Amino acid sequence: ATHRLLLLGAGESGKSTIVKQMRILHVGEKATKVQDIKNNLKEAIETIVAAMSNLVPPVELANPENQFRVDYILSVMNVPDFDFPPEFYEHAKALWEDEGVRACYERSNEYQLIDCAQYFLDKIDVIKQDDYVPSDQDLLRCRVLTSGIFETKFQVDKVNFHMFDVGGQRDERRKWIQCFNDVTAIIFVVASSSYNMVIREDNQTNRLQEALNLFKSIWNNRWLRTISVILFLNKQDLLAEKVLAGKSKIEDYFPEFARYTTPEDATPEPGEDPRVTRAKYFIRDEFLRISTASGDGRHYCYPHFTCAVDTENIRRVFNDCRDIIQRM
Amino acid sequence: MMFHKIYIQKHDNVSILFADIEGFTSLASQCTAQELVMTLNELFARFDKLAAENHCLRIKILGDCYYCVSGLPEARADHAHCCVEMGMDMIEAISLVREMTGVNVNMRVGIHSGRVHCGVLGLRKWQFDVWSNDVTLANHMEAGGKAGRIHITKATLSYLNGDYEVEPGCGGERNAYLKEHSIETFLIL
Amino acid sequence: YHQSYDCVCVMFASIPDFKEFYTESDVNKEGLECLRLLNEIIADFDDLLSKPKFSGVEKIKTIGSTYMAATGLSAERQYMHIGTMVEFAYALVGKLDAINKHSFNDFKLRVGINHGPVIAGVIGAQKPQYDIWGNTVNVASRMDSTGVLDKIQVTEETSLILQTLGYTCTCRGIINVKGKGDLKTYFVNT
Ligand SMILES: Nc1nc2c(ncn2[C@@H]2O[C@H](COP(=O)(O)OP(=O)(O)OP(O)(O)=S)[C@@H](O)[C@H]2O)c(=O)[nH]1
Ligand SMILES: C=C[C@@]1(C)CC(=O)[C@]2(O)[C@@]3(C)[C@@H](O)CCC(C)(C)[C@@H]3[C@H](O)[C@H](OC(C)=O)[C@@]2(C)O1
Ligand SMILES: [Cl-]
Ligand SMILES: [Cl-]
Ligand SMILES: [Mg+2]
Ligand SMILES: [Mg+2]
Ligand SMILES: [Mg+2]
Repeated sequence: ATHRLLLLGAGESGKSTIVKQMRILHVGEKATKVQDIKNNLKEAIETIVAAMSNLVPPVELANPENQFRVDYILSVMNVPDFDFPPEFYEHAKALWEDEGVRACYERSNEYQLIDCAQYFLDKIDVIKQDDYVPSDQDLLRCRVLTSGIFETKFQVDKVNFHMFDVGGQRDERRKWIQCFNDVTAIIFVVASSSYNMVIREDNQTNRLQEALNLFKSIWNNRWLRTISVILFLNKQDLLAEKVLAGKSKIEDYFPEFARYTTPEDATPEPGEDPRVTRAKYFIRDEFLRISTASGDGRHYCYPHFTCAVDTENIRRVFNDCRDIIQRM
Repeated sequence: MMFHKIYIQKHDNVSILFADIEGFTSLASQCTAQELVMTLNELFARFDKLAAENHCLRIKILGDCYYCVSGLPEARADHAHCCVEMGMDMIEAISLVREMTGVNVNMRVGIHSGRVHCGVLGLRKWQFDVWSNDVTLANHMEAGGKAGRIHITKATLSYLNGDYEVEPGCGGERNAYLKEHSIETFLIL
Repeated sequence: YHQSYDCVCVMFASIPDFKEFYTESDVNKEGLECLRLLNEIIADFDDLLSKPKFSGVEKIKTIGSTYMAATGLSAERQYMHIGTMVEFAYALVGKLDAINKHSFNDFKLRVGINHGPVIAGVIGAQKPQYDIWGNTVNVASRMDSTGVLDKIQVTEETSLILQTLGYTCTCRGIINVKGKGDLKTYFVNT
């Protein structure tokens, strides 16, 4: 038996991260990813710094000295093959400890910043070492853009799985079609936490809305009429964090939230704040409303609360997926 | 059925030949629509005869473009030879019609070998056809060929087992596609 | 056998971006998945021929990802078919837009239309494939090959007949068309 799984979703939703877990779970080497981790680091610090003056209102530095460090980062920003001298890390580290820069970090939904920003900036002293060895979590956080289609083959209890990873940005979606025919099932990934952000493509369209519209076009697609969709409501850790933080209200982006009350059949985790329960289930339902409205019997939608960088959770949810695929 | 049924199948180790008349739009402007068709029916009927003999399978006729494939429907290791032979008979056929009709008809022949997908597309007016980069390339060989000669690729040369005397084709200098794709071409003697 | 014609409207509708969409990889079965999408597109265009308002439209063939058709082969009530061809062009655009919505693509059509004398029949010696020939057919093709995305380019003669039917045209200017020379062409207004 051979199952062909197609990963779909908007850009930065977590599709590539899911594939990375499959290798970790079911499959000179990882030294090539060091450079990629270092790029994410340079990308994160330069984006926060360059964003300070453009915000409205503009965020100011807490330390005058750091202005020179700001000048340093912006001057090396466009450098092609950067050598990463030890000065760079000292500058990056200094800037990341400046409270002004952190205030600008808290407002990152107002601009375009990668997800692994805080994770790496907090590990500068680790990444800078010559004898640095990327941990498993480091490889899971590393962000590199997907262009083209990529097949990852693996086995779970002698059962074969062919997983296809695709680019999720607008211009990349035109290739998806090349994987529609003879697909066992689709796994749709959504950045549940990106409700207060806009997509890169135009800098205006809300990320969640884009995911919602993308789901509607997949669910109601003419060529996937009988194809089921396993829905990964990803980035649950970041959702919970934002919800509890109380600074960016969900109902200021999706007004309908103000009417929403947690369902009866809801199954929260142990000790989970009812506020987080409410938010995660609301997002879930916005997707179910679309799947509920059509198909009927031809195909079904199976949602799951996930966190792609958490290997435990992925083992758990993918095993749930195996039960869904085999039963029917 | 999500997608309509596709009547297409892949075939490796095949040779594609393209023949095209020079200045067809120019030629059609001068002579009658009636006589053009007679000169073309005379030419293509003969081509279709030569094709069955040389074991080539004619695909379509696009006004002045004539193309066939050797190695279909069943595999044949004699393929590259067939297409080369087919072009030989073609060029000679055009010469007889040039004199018999007194019309200025000239063609360029292009040959390439590789894999092709063949079959039909659509629901109505089915016509057997071939598609692939190799077919695309074969088409450009005709465009980058020379009047009254057979322009072949390195790939086609490797299937010919050295049975034909060739000379440097320099296809890269007459067609942008052949150059940008670093294709080595040869003209058959 | 063959029959001569006096007023047939020929149309070439290309999809110039398809060639770039086409690729060969182990993931796409060496271009088979791309040919599958082209099959859906061509099929969607074929289903239009079943519309009553298009009973006069005769599909001649497909050249790659290009669609070729004609009207008046079943023969200004005498020039009506020319307007039917243009309507058929707009319909193809509607079908191609539908395809774009579902395949997350942005294919645009480039149409060329002309009319005049043609010769209908079958040539060759292997299979009975109906086709049309003539200078008229050549110019229609040039109208496509020298056209613009999302536009219907027509010859001067065609723009005139189209004007008496209610269509309005914009002069593209005088362009040197290979084999013909300086031809004044037009774009049908939407
Ligand atoms: N905190 C957190 N980060 C996550 C989670 N899932 C993915 N990420 C991070 O988000 C980033 C983007 O994920 P990625 O998998 O690269 O996106 P993608 O869907 O493949 O993106 P693309 O190729 O369409 S442009 C990565 O840095 C990844 O580590 C999650 O559940 N929690
Ligand atoms: C369908 C895609 C693709 C790439 C496949 C292919 O091999 C072709 O169909 C050939 C070469 C091929 O089918 C042989 C006939 C002809 C008419 C020469 C084609 C066109 O040049 C196509 O391009 C156009 C412009 O339609 C092209 C190149 O398109
Ligand atoms: Cl998303
Ligand atoms: Cl684990
Ligand atoms: Mg990716
Ligand atoms: Mg020619
Ligand atoms: Mg030609």
